[PDB]
Amino acid sequence: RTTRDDLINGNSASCADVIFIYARGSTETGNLGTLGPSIASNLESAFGKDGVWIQGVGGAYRATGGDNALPRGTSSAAIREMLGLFQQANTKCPDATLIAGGYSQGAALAAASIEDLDSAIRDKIAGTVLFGYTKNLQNRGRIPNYPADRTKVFCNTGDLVCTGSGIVAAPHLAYGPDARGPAPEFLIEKVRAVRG
Repeated sequence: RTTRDDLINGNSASCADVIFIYARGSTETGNLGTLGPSIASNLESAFGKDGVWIQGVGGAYRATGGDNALPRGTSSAAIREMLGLFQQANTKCPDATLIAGGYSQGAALAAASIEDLDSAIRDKIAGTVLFGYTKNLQNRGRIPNYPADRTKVFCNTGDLVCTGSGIVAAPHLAYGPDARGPAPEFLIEKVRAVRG
């Protein structure tokens, strides 16, 4: 299922304990793309269907490859969309622990949104996973204003976007195994570290 809108569709009276907001890569389908569904099913295994809400970033985020060249690695409209989802999560479910992730342009989008987010909401993001992080070199493997211990970057050797280039090479498309194992493992561990 490449489209998940659990947060938007979800009943505030029955909020999940964990809300995962994910941004897909450039040109990917639905609002989850290729890696999101794998992370989602593993999160559901750990917390149960009603325990976690999967929300892809859709709406104004068109994941247009051309936008990788913009100052922040994505458009302003896209950042506004993801910021709005974090804000919707915060108001719709005040007590939920948040977790985030992004692939490619979605990773830049995730870093940009997190950097601009109000500190009170940003503190709620227990962990963030970034695959093929387009701003890896520029940001020194960090998300501005967000702790290193809550960040996990998956950058393959030979994935040029991780070393400052905009070229798409084979290793950029080899994150499947990470999304199936270490990425959700990291997210689960970080959520459990704060929620017990």
